[PDB]
Amino acid sequence: LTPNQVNDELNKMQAFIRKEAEEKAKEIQLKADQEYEIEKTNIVRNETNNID
Amino acid sequence: SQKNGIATLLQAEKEAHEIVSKARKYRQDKLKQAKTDAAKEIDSYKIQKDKELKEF
Amino acid sequence: TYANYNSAKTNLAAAERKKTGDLSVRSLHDIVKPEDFVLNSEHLTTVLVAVPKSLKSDFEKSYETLSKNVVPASASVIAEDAEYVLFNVHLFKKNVQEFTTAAREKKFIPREFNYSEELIDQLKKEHDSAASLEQSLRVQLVRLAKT
Repeated sequence: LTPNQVNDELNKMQAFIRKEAEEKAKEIQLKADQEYEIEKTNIVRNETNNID
Repeated sequence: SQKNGIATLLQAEKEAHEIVSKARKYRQDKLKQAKTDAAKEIDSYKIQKDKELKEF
Repeated sequence: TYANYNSAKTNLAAAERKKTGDLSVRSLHDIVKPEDFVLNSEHLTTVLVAVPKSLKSDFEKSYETLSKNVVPASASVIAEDAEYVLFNVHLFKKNVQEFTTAAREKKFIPREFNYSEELIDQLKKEHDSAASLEQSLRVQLVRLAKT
């Protein structure tokens, strides 16, 4: 159509992509932190069992 | 053309990728530090048990 | 030898049958598609062209239209042809479903080509390779058959 709808085409797609990327990065960081905590607990349990 | 929009989107994606890599590295460093702390705690527990054995 | 020459000639004819853009056959060998600003996107690669039923340079303008949200792509392009309307549109795989929807919601069916530099160069040189195969088949088989 016409380029007169710049308000939803010039930057709306960019904002949506940036929001999706930021959400994915935040979710990945949170999941990595949770997995790191779980693995740390497991390693602590294993090391404590070996030392015991 | 929307060269400004293209450049903004590309820079935003690059910054997001860099932030994701930094967050992954920070999580890995936290896991490594927690593993080191767990090993130190296990060694301290073993040392306390050895001190208890020496006291015995 | 005659069969090889005929096969090389058929290959050259098939290579030349590809219309240079503005139609279902692209001009990636000698067009501005791989070198356009659509080459790489933020998280995808932009590739789109059409044979518009309205006017030439329509796919360049259509990206500037509301379709720019139908795929996170935006880029300048120099694609035109008077006889058959030629242009290039912008569409990114980050909205691959929506990008395909934007490519299909028009008078032209989806039409895109490989913008990778190595693939573009290989495709461009494939025609030269077919022509060289025909020329070498001629040079060899003609002398061999004269003998």
